Formats: sequence, structure tokens, C-alpha cells
Amino acid sequence: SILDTYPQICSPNALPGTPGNLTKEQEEALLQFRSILLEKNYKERLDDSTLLRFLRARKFDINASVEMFVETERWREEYGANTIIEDYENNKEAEDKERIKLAKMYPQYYHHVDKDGRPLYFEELGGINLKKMYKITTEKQMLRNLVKEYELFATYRVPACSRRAGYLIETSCTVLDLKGISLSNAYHVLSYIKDVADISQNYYPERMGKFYIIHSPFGFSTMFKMVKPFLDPVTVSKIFILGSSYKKELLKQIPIENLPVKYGGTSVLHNPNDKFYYSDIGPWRDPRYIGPEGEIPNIFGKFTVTS
Ligand SMILES: CCCCCCCC/C=C\CCCCCCCC(=O)O[C@H](COC(=O)CCCCCCCCCCCCCCCCC)COP(=O)(O)O[C@@H]1[C@H](O)[C@H](O)[C@@H](O)[C@H](O)[C@H]1O
Repeated sequence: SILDTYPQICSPNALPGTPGNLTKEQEEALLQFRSILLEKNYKERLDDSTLLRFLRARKFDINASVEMFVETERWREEYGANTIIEDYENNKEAEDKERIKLAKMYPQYYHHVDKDGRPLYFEELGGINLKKMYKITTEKQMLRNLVKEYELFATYRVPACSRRAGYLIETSCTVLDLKGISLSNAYHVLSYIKDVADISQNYYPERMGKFYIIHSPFGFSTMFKMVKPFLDPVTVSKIFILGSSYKKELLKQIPIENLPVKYGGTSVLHNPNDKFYYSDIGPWRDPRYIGPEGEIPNIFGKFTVTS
């Protein structure tokens, strides 16, 4: 399989329960877990990395893990997640046209990696005008975009970043920029945030590495109290709402040369004219780290900036 073309064991610093560092009990739990799924006639997504993510999410409770994995497969099938990339490719022209319009309003882009080799992801929310946004897209569509990215992450970003890092990468480093949002709108989209949380928590376990929230308005901490109800404790412990010293905290986790200038780093697009909201820069663009999976498609069509 493709798995033989990139590291399947995490770095030596990874906590037990991860690929390459299991206790005897865990390693035994994993074999039993796979056996049960194999008996249920499951074929795909049964590799160590995937299975350990579900096991970790359920603290290695085999039956709870089986139940979680079964429901995930169910959803993947009904949601169309197993063919989300293919279907997008067959509709690229139309979908790209609408995505281009949404990107400028709601920047979503990866820009290199963090110090551990994790794909570095950025989102900027301050330019969103809900009214204008609801005229060009729907929450439904934004969720499907999210799901598609989850698939692109596992398909293209992980193999490449793992080959570069020298070890298996299973998570991302996210920076949520809230500069310019109204605490009021934060409350207003609680519903969508819940939907995002449901899909991620339930179908994409152990995919969060580091998650920073910067430039949040005063009072945000209170609004966040309403988000925590639908986030597992493990997830909440990965979320960090930074203050005025955010650049210094980001510099502790991300190479200065990989962090955009406005966030405290020195990274600049090769062509200062290009926009980060049409960019997709990282190891998965480096021919040296792209494998049999091929190169990731261009989500922003012709405007896609890969440098
Ligand atoms: C309409 C625009 C709204 C965009 C507002 C959208 C904001 C969302 C922003 C970005 C999208 C998030 C992408 C997340 C990338 C990380 C990968 C990922 O999916 O991680 C997953 C995390 O799932 C999530 O919860 C994702 C949702 C994150 C919510 C972040 C809080 C949002 C902050 C709100 C800001 C306010 C918005 C301002 C509004 C202004 C707009 C005018 C898996 O977690 P992990 O710890 O890896 O494993 C879990 C496992 O899974 C559980 O089962 C187990 O029980 C548990 O023990 C663990 O094993």
C-alpha cells in the first residue's frame, strides 16, 4: 500500500498509545480491535495509525472503539466522504468558482508546518459578514468543504509531511485568527461551530495537534464557555486562547521562517501580490515528498498559489 512509502511510527517523543509506542496491553488491544473489525468485513482504514486514533479517543476501550469506528464508516458512506475528492474533481470547474468567492471572505489556508512537522493551518474570521456570506454559500457547503479538506489532509498532507519529518504525522497545528470579529457574531454562529465539532470529534478523532485562537475580542472566553460543552476534555486541552503575547507563543511552536509576517514570523509569499487565501504551501507541494498518491488538487483553481 501507500503506507510503505512514508513513516508509520511517530517521533520518539510521542506518548504511549501512538504508533510505535504502545504498552503490551495497548498493542494487544490494537490486534483485538482490528480482528473484530476484520471479522465484520471492514477492509479500509485498518492501519495502525487510523486504529490507534480511535482507540486513543476511547481510551482503548475496545467495544467503545469498535462502536465509534462502525458509526464513522456508516457516516462516511452516507455522507459521501469516501468519494469526496473524486466527486470534487469531477465537478472541479463549478466548485472552484464558488470556493474562490468564499476564500476571499473567509481565508482558510495551510502555510508550511510547525516545529514538529505538522501541517500549519490558518483561518481568518474578521472579514466575514454573515449576511454577505449566506448569499454565496451555506453552512452545509462549508461543512462539506471541511470534510473534503479532512480527506485531502490524510491523503496528501500526511504522507508528504511524514516523509519530510522522518516520522508519522497525524495532526495539524491550527491558528484561528479572530481579529475583527464581533463577540456578538461569535455567539450567533454557535450552531455551525457545533456542527463542525460534531463531525470532527465523532469522525476524525485524534487529528488535533495544537489549536491557537488569536486576536479574540474581550469577552470571548465567556462565549467559549458555550463551545466547551460539545468538546471532549482532550480537545479542550489542545485549545489555547492567546493574549497580547501571542506571537511569542506561536514562535515557540512554529519556525519563524514558516510563520507569516503579520503573525510574528518572516514568511512572505514569493510574489507579494499573491493572497494567502488562495495559497496552499507546504511539503505536499515539494516533488521530493510527493509519493504514489500524486499531488494534491488545487482548491482555488487557476488562482491557487503554491509558493
Ligand atoms: C460561519 C463562520 C464560522 C467559522 C467558525 C469555525 C471555527 C472552526 C475553525 C477551524 C476548524 C477546526 C479544524 C480542526 C483541525 C484539527 C483536527 C480535528 O478535527 O480535531 C478534532 C477536534 O474536533 C473538534 O472539536 C473541532 C472543532 C474545534 C472548535 C474550535 C472552537 C471554535 C472557536 C469559535 C470562535 C468563534 C467564531 C467567531 C465567529 C465569527 C464569524 C462572523 C479531534 O479532536 P482530538 O483531540 O484530536 O480527538 C478527540 C476525539 O475526536 C474525541 O472523540 C475523543 O473523545 C477525545 O478524547 C479526543 O481523542
